[PDB]
Amino acid sequence: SMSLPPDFKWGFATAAYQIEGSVNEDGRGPSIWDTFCAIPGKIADGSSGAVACDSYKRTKEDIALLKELGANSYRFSISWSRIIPLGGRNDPINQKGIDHYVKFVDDLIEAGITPFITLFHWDLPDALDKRYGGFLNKEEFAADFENYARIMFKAIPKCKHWITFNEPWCSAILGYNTGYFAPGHTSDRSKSPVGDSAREPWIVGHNILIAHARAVKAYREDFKPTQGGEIGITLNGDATLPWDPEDPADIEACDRKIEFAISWFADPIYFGKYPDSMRKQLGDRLPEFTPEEVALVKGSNDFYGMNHYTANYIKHKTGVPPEDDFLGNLETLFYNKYGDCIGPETQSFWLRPHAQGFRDLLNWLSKRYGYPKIYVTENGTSLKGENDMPLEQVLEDDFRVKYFNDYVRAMAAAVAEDGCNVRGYLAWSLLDNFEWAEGYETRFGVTYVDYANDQKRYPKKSAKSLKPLFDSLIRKE
Repeated sequence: SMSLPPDFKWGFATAAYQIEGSVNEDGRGPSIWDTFCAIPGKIADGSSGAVACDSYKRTKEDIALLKELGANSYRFSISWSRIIPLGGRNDPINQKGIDHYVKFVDDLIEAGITPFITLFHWDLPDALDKRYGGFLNKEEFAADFENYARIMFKAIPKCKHWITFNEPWCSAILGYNTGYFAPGHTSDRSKSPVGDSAREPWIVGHNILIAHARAVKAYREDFKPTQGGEIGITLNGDATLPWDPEDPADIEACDRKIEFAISWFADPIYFGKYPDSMRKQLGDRLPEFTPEEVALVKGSNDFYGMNHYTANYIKHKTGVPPEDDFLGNLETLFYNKYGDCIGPETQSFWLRPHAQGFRDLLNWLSKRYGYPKIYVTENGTSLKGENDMPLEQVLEDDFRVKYFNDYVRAMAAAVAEDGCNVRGYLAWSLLDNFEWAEGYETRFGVTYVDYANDQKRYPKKSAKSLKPLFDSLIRKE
């Protein structure tokens, strides 16, 4: 049973650092990612966001493409350091940067496309990291984030869909536990002169919730009454299946894994507390909200922004878990007790298709959080060996066509058959782009970008497939 409501928003998502290029043009300051790509060995292919898809100088083209593929919606991010090159509330503002994005949103609207704007998609202005360690200073980061947020709300009142943060799990665990993503912190001194993998990620997690919540209060109080619209956070998280279906403890751990990865952020936002399972394992390394903070964070999503990619078999561990643990004392696996698989490999080691899991987690999230309105702000796939393929093979991306087919249909059952209130779907990504620590080798685009020929765009077969797919599912009235 599969049918979406008539106002259903769909289209594509990107992020600024990953597509824009023009890293130094029009007054942009460096971000923590510009610094990180400079350190040898951090980016698999020694590359950086320099140039990327040159999208900063190609708005006209990228908009014509969206319209050509039939998208009615488009999610993208604002580079903070184009608006305030040093980032802070007392630093000079870069009006060129504001103007760029205001014009882009007008062009988008002129083309019939609904903008979804992400305020923070990992490109923290470097200066704030150097000054007070960024997310690590709660009151400093919250003030600077709130300042930045308000400038944007004032300048783009036409946007009615705002996301504060993209995937804080990534910023916290990958930034401050493993050091895989900027600013590269971890306890491992062969990788970073600074960091405490056991304590920093939870502090970062905490303070981002605070900054998020300030930004939302600010939106709801000084902008919504006159400009309308909505604001929420975007959480990622993959689905879970028990590694041994007969084992009650694996079955428990399927819930626990989700709690550590998602509810970490979502419980504070719906319930004003962290999940009990996290409190138990982590103790005093998990900060505590003040009453003033509980009231700030709790109720701070107008909608549930959701990113989703894959699933894993979950196998409980016994004992006391290491200080460094963030999973919740369990393993993730792609193969279960009886040799069943999640799915075939992609170009990303962590990513395997499992549409059923998308549906399971939509249900899980809807039950736990009272059937909130959900926007799926990222879903899509890489495809193994895609960077090595001949153009004509790349464009026949049947594997990706199939990912979208199965994942979108599984979502539509989630709505029509299970009653989850999904109101939009944004495919990651419009363009092949800079995939962070893995560089340009990993391609997520529905559009091939020929980096060696002046970033030329070639819609793959996946890109054209979405319109008819959604034509088959969106009700007319």
